[PDB]
Amino acid sequence: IPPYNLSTHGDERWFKLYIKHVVDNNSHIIYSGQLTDTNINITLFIPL
Amino acid sequence: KLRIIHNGYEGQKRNQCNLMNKYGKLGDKFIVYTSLGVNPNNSSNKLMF
Repeated sequence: IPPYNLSTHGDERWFKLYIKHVVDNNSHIIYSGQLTDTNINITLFIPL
Repeated sequence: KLRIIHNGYEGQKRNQCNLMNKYGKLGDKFIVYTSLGVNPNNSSNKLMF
């Protein structure tokens, strides 16, 4: 995950990443965190 | 599976290394400094940049 973008923080800095279509068509939230320079390496387990 | 990391030996190396990461991308080319000392004169710190 990239340091800062597409734009500057306003209004809110935070980024959240979701999962979808696994058991349900609606998306479900798997990770939520603040966006920070310079790099973020997140490793997830995803079920099928 | 091979793992290559840029983190400094706890101490100055990690600080310099964190500067490299914070203000620059990988593959970028630059000068770093091996020996850092506190001055006999002009210092009250025992601390260094």
